[PDB]
Amino acid sequence: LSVNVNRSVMDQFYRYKMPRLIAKVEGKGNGIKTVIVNMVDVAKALNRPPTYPTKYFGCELGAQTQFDVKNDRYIVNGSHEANKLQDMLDGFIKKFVLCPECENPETDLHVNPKKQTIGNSCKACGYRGMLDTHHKLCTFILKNPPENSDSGTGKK
Repeated sequence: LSVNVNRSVMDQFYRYKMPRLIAKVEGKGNGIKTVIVNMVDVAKALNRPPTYPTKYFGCELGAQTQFDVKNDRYIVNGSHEANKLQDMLDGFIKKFVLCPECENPETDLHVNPKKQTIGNSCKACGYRGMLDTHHKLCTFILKNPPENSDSGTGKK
């Protein structure tokens, strides 16, 4: 490796982007807190800031959260690396992705606004059924009902 770090840049930047989660460790709070400077950028670029669900994640690291309004910077007690945040958040998705029939092949999930429920289909055995199992991340996502009708296939 005889070039620049390119840690903050490297993609060709032409049309496709990948908002990865970046975590930074600081020496403040009880002696070590995690500060996410990309949580608002990634959340704002795809939706709102997960300041509400920030408490659940803190419960896992034994730490809670911290918010700055005059600063717009939010920190979570405890120091963790970006790769670590994916492991815990990944366990949440594991609750439904690993279905008792398609816990391997990539499956899709379709939520119907008429029945107010999430469907789950796997392209490996036809599974295609319901997505929920129990009070799990399925409800958080179910809060975003899609939009469809009886005709007009095409618009995105």
